[PDB]
Amino acid sequence: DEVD
Amino acid sequence: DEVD
Amino acid sequence: ATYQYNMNFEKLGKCIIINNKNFDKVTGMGVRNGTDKDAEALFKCFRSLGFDVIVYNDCSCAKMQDLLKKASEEDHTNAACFACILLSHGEENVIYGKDGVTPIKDLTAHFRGDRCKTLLEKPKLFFIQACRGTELDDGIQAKIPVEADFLFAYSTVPGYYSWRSPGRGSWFVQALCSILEEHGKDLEIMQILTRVNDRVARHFESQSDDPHFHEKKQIPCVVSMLTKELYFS
Amino acid sequence: ATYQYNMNFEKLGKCIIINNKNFDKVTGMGVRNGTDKDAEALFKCFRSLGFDVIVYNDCSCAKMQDLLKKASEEDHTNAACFACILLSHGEENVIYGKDGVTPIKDLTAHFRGDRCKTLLEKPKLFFIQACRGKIPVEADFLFAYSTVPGYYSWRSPGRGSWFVQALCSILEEHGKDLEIMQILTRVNDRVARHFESQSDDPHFHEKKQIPCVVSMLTKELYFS
Ligand SMILES: [Cl-]
Ligand SMILES: [Cl-]
Repeated sequence: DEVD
Repeated sequence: DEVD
Repeated sequence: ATYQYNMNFEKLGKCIIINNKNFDKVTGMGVRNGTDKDAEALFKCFRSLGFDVIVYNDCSCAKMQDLLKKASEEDHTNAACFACILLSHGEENVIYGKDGVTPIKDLTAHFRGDRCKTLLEKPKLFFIQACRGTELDDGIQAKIPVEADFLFAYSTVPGYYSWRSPGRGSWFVQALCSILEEHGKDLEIMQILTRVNDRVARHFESQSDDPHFHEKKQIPCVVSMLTKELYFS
Repeated sequence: ATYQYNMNFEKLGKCIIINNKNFDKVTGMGVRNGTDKDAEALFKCFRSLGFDVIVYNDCSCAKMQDLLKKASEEDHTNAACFACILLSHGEENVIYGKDGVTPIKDLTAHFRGDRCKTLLEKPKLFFIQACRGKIPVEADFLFAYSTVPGYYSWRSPGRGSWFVQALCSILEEHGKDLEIMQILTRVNDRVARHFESQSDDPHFHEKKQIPCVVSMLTKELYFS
């Protein structure tokens, strides 16, 4: 998962 | 009238 | 029932009202004439819903912190929810005690999911009558996240003044109680607060001999992290 | 009907989707893999409600402001409402265009009651996927943020953002039946319960998200  |  | 908060508890819950009317001279803040009417109205209208209401008047910053920390440390196992109403002077992000200002976030943090276990998965409701800035609205011709299950009902939008009539009380509290009395046992909390928004927006307009503050308007601001529908059934 | 927004208009309204994927090196921001999937999902789910959707890709800050300003200057007399969805990196109270940051408040201000008369008394809806680490002019706005202030908003490269995927799932299922707050409350629950981050890095591992709805609406909004 990645963050914005 | 008054403000807070 | 899967989409609603379970309300099958012995108590609806505690409702704490902090009613700050009189302020130390060093704060430069004036007496909040009308706020006792708000506190009286709220005591009645929240009790009607089923809340166990307690009022604290003219609290210092330390007292507000202590009240809410201690409240968060009570056993809420047999309560469906918790409510807190703050009545004071304010500026963005803060509320005045008798002797200074306190960040609102620091007051509410005591009820976070990781800090108040017996309110986990239960609604935590904060109603805030206070200014959030100095802008006027002139109007125009007509496991789970620790911050889950909070709702903040602000009397006004960020950056704006919030209004109070000295012989009547604040517009937001007047509207809030009138809608709760009329519909509080029937409607969902967002339905209630939406009607409060409309009532404040439509039924109130400021009166002042000071032109700058005459014929002004207000719209409240509901911030919801709720995960279910809330009925006071 | 006195408690619901009037939806008896020729059109439900315009829906602008800003889909920011690729960023200038100067910003130091990474490609937002998964966002094209979000944008395609949103196009379908908002179109299903009846919105006239248009998607704009990799917009500069100036382009984002211009799009919204131009939109606010169109004639919305025959529309019931307006929606805008922003997909990007974000921080503070700002959102990234391809070339830097711009305040969210500047984007929404074009639609204030005193600046967009043909949307007066009509709902103006903003959905924002990004990190955040007589009538009042501010009335009738609703902001649906993917996260509360100070926290991360999560995106799966293969599936899309948690918030967008939850939002579209709830809308396609209940969008024609439920009031917008009922919808967004279910979105809050879905994101809070059905997602948890996975990362080799512990600082990004096993994290949770709660979205945040800010309503200045004065009526109930049904898409029917
Ligand atoms: Cl008083
Ligand atoms: Cl992509």
